Amino acid sequence: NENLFASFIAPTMMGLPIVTLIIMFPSLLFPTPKRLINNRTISIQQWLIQLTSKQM
Amino acid sequence: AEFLSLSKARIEAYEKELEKMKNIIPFDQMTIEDLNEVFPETKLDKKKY
Repeated sequence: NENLFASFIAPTMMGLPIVTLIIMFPSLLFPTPKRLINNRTISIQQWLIQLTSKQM
Repeated sequence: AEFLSLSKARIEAYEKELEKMKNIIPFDQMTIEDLNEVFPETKLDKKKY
């Protein structure tokens, strides 16, 4: 009888706030450049696609 | 002399092509359309790989 765990009883809530903002938001994390050489933060997004476009 | 007649313009057109080829390379970070002359683009579903 050394280490007694505890618990807390509380409702676990998957509520539903305003969704159509939250859906659009991980689009603006990815930009798209109209340039030949890019700016070393799109350039590791652009490489990550050219891997898994070569497996599907 | 038809080779000296016809290919003389083919020499100068190739000589003028060496002038514009110097123009295109430019700065390292130059353009996404000026590099779209030598390296090609095509219509839908050309590049297989």
